[PDB]
Amino acid sequence: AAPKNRRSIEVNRCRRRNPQKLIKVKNNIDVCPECGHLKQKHILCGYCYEKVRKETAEIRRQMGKQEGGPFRAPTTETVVLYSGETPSEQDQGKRIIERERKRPSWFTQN
Amino acid sequence: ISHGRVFRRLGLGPESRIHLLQNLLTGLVRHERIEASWARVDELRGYAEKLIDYGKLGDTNERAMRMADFWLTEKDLIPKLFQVLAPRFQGQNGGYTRMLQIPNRNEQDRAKMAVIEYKGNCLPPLPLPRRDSNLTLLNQLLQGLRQDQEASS
Amino acid sequence: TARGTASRFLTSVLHNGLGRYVQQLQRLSFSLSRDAPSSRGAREFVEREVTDFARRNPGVVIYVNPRPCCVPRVVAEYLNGAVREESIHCKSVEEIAALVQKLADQSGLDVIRIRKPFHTDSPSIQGQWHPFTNKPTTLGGLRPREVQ
Amino acid sequence: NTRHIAFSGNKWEQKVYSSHTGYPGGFRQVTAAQLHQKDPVAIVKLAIYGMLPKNLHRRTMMQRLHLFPDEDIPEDILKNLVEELPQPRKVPRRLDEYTQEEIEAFPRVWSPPEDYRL
Amino acid sequence: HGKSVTWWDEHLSEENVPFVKQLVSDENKAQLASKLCPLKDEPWPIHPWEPGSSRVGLIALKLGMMPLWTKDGQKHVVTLLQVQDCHVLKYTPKENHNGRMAALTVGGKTVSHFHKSASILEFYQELGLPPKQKVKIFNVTENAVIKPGTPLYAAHFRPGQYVDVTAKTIGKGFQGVMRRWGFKGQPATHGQTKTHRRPGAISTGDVARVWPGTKMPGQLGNIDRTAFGLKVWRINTKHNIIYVNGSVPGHKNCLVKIKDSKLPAYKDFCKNLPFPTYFPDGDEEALPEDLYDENVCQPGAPSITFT
Amino acid sequence: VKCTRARRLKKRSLRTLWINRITAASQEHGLKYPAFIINLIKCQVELNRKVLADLAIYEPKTFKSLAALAKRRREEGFAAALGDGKEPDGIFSRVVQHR
RNA sequence: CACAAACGCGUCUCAGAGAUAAUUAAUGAUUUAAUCUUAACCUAAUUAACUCAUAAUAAAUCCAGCCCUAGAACAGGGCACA
RNA sequence: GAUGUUGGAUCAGGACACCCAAAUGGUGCAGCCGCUAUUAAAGGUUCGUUUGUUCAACGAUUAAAGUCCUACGUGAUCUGAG
RNA sequence: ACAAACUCCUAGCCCAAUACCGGACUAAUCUAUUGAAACAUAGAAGCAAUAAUGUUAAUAUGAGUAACAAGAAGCCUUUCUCC
Ligand SMILES: [Mg+2]
Ligand SMILES: [Mg+2]
Ligand SMILES: [Mg+2]
Ligand SMILES: [Mg+2]
Ligand SMILES: [Mg+2]
Ligand SMILES: [Mg+2]
Ligand SMILES: [Mg+2]
Ligand SMILES: [Mg+2]
Ligand SMILES: [Mg+2]
Ligand SMILES: [Mg+2]
Ligand SMILES: [Mg+2]
Ligand SMILES: [Mg+2]
Ligand SMILES: [Mg+2]
Ligand SMILES: [Mg+2]
Ligand SMILES: [Mg+2]
Ligand SMILES: [Mg+2]
Ligand SMILES: [Mg+2]
Ligand SMILES: [Mg+2]
Ligand SMILES: [Mg+2]
Ligand SMILES: [Mg+2]
Ligand SMILES: [Mg+2]
Ligand SMILES: [Mg+2]
Ligand SMILES: [Mg+2]
Ligand SMILES: [Mg+2]
Ligand SMILES: [Mg+2]
Ligand SMILES: [Mg+2]
Ligand SMILES: [Mg+2]
Ligand SMILES: [Mg+2]
Ligand SMILES: [Mg+2]
Ligand SMILES: [Mg+2]
Ligand SMILES: [Mg+2]
Ligand SMILES: [Mg+2]
Ligand SMILES: [Mg+2]
Ligand SMILES: [Mg+2]
Ligand SMILES: [Mg+2]
Ligand SMILES: [Mg+2]
Ligand SMILES: [Zn+2]
Repeated sequence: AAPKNRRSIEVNRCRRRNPQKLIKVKNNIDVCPECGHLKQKHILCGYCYEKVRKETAEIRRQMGKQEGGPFRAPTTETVVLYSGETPSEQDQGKRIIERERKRPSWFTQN
Repeated sequence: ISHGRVFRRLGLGPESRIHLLQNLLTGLVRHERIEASWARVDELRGYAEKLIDYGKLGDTNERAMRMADFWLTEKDLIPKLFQVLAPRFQGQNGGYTRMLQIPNRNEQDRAKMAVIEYKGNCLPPLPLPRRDSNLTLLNQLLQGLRQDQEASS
Repeated sequence: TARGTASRFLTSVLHNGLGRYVQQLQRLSFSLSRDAPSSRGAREFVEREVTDFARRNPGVVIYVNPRPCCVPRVVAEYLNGAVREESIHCKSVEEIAALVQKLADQSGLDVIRIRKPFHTDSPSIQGQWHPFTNKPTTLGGLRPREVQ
Repeated sequence: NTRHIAFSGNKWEQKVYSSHTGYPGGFRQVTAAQLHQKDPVAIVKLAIYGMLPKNLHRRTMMQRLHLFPDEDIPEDILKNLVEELPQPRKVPRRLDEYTQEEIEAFPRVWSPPEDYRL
Repeated sequence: HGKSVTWWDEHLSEENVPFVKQLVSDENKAQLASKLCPLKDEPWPIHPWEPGSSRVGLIALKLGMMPLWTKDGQKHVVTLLQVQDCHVLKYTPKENHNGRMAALTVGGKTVSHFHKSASILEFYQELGLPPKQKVKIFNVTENAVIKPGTPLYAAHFRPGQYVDVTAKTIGKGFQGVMRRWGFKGQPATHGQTKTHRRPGAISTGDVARVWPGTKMPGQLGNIDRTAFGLKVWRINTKHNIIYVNGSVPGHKNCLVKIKDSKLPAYKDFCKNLPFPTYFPDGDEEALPEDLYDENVCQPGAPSITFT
Repeated sequence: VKCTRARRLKKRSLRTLWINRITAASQEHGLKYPAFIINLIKCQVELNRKVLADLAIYEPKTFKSLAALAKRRREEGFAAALGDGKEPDGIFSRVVQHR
């Protein structure tokens, strides 16, 4: 089918300036109790999740260092250590990961 | 019409979606925490959860074993399933898994992304949401109702 | 075109002509060239007529400047604060004369559609119609179906 | 007193009011008698409606028009009544309205034969 | 002012959460068990049975379907309908609604306060019931009227009767013209191109428009329809469960509106039924576990032998 | 263009507006239009319809007097034609000439 | 029928009152018999339409999120038990 | 400087000059069939073999298998055997 | 009664038209003299565009429509899953 007549700027306006086509204001926006940045109420803080992600990555590298193959994965639970720490009896008998950074604020010792 | 359908249709078809979930489950069971597409993860969660109740059936059970054979691609991973993952889950029936929604991917496609995890993995704690503390004016206003529900009983 | 322009009701400037009529034209400024042909008529007018016209009308000032101008012009100005522009460009003496006399007799008001020909304050002497005016009243001022 | 309309001629019988739903076979022809039977107000409303100019304001002046089957009026609308209009037709009285004075006053035209029975 | 989105559960600590929940559920049990006793409270005038009467109806929950048999040997399927919480809400007098029959507002099963709206929870706190899911209106003659805030049970209908069932029908969504209407298709194989389903020509050449009636692909099935002529077979007194005949419109576990048949044949069937309604308090007798119609093969029984 | 054809129409429009006004006030006195106008003429009163209508809006008194005049003359005409004799001239039926 | 569903080849269900047209009839005048009457008064008996009883629908504004027999989008129903 | 044409497929809208169902009048109407006239258009008006075929013939039925108008309805929905 | 381009009235620059035909003006250019802030007499011409499916350039409309692409997770180049 072929359009019979050029449409007006009026008609075009009322089509694409229509409220249903508009970008609505999201009202679930809040601030992070931690870093005072912003996140939607139901979603993790991007920034905090970032600190996390980085740390996780480094850990995974250092546990790719203790592993000498593509297929070699431990049969024991593992735990991570930081400057100035020691395996407890509860946590000994497990694979240990020795990292350089001091134990971060958010990360607990457990 | 979809009424009462329990599965989302992913990948090239039925079998494809299954091998998709194969990889996702493999990765979950190796790395213990993964982020991926919300639907794919939400979907996977069921599989991740029941795999652990196969693990709970012991290294000896045959059904459970070839099950994990199929469902874990790196064969290396099958021990970690029975020896590691399954025993550290005993008391908790179904509480294996944390799945949360992460900010939308920063690629141009901008998908809706989640992260999925085995509780009691050794990894940095996900920055979960906390409830408000009990010093908050509102909760505090409820502790009064609380103690006066104790005092009239 | 009617819907094109503004309008004005018919009006007097400062209620002119009521107490005493006051010629509304204030000053005239002629600009012409002693040399250029374009001003030819307006030169002759300046010679012969201007003088007498001035005597005709005490109330108006006339400023006449020869200057090196190529388009002869006369600018009326009015007590109304209004100003009107004109070209005397290439016109006869007769022509000019008639035009200056046009300027002489104007309101200074603007030429726009004049909505109706009659300006009347309080047209309504002896009354102005309202609905009741021709209706007979009843006893007690009762409604149609009201009872007492 | 809308229900009490008079219709000259047999018009009760042959004037039909039509309208269409817009659905195929949804077309409706109705005898005036029937219509008025169902809804007293209609007849007059259609007369007045069809009688205004056909522009928009008809719709609006249709608002200022209040129509009552009998004399039952909200004391709201009773309260604001200005004036009464003259009845546009002089209603003929039945036989039984006439005073005996006027009955006697009108002359006996023909003298009937006594023998004849009535 | 940028005022934020708020739901109830937001700022509640781990501690107060179950407290809120218990508090509410408890005041629910209290609220329902309170008006559990209608007849001694302030029962409205009970009126005799007038011939042109219309009884109140009910709100049910469609359970499932089950086969059931007649002493004659023929087989049926019947609907398991369960009243859960049926409490009349408000009452509109005759002239304030239809100018003909007065209307009786009735409530459905109970739900969470947290997810409803202020106006409503206010209305309910001025009655003192917990919140209902579905709220319908029954047209009723002034001698059937009850006191609002009153309970209702499945003994309202006695076995053998016919009833009427209204519900939101199963939604198929936006469906094609085959299914929405029952148009034939075009044949599949003899060379059709991209036609095998489409509605075919929708109109006439000379009309040059299409008619306001015309049947066309669109929204199908989520909408209200009513089945008539449904016999009731069996009532379960303890669990409040009606067995109605054949099929009732709606999905299983959806909310339903039952009444007596306004069908012509069944018009006067009201005289023999518990009318204002049925009343557990007043008779002070217990009705049996189940009420069967006389046509009915019972779950334990002779095991019929023809003769 | 439409402007010009309109310029010619405008005068019709006005006249109709007028006539209806005249009609309206005439009605208010219980007198139809044509009767009013003619029987106003027969009294040797030439009045425009413009000025008539403005006498009906802004001069209800004067106007009511006018309609009375014409009413008077009309009935005087009914009796003039019904009388069937030459002697009576209604006091307003007389036809003046100029001086 | 390899999904908790859809689905037919399967199961369930479907209605009173009024109003007429052509015809029949009864009382009965114009024309004192008769005559259903483009005469009144009441009347009767009489197709389909078509109106209407009756049924549907019918509580204005919490809605982040997550479920859903609700759904293309948007809307709709759920999320206190347990 | 194109109003794309037969037949079928789909979906029908309309008419009444009625093929069914409905209410009747007349009969060279006993009754059963029949034949004619009146009134009524809400609903219906089949499956096959042969022909591109519409007609038509034939097989079997049915309460009947109506006559028509819609660009000989419908090809920006299909079909081209013609 | 109401109702025209007819006819009155008050003023006038004082009476419709396609093809063909006669007349009076005038836009904008340049040249000759004037003019000088836009100019007036003549003389000349590539002398005036709401319409050629006109030519070139640019912009709209259809339209943000139709349409197009990158197997998964991670330790970032290791593993899987497929053809
Ligand atoms: Mg689903
Ligand atoms: Mg896909
Ligand atoms: Mg889910
Ligand atoms: Mg649905
Ligand atoms: Mg098919
Ligand atoms: Mg195909
Ligand atoms: Mg093709
Ligand atoms: Mg004129
Ligand atoms: Mg007789
Ligand atoms: Mg007789
Ligand atoms: Mg109705
Ligand atoms: Mg909601
Ligand atoms: Mg063309
Ligand atoms: Mg074309
Ligand atoms: Mg049809
Ligand atoms: Mg006929
Ligand atoms: Mg028949
Ligand atoms: Mg038909
Ligand atoms: Mg041939
Ligand atoms: Mg042939
Ligand atoms: Mg043939
Ligand atoms: Mg054709
Ligand atoms: Mg064709
Ligand atoms: Mg077409
Ligand atoms: Mg061919
Ligand atoms: Mg005239
Ligand atoms: Mg040129
Ligand atoms: Mg141009
Ligand atoms: Mg041209
Ligand atoms: Mg073209
Ligand atoms: Mg062009
Ligand atoms: Mg564009
Ligand atoms: Mg897009
Ligand atoms: Mg489009
Ligand atoms: Mg697309
Ligand atoms: Mg690809
Ligand atoms: Zn943060």
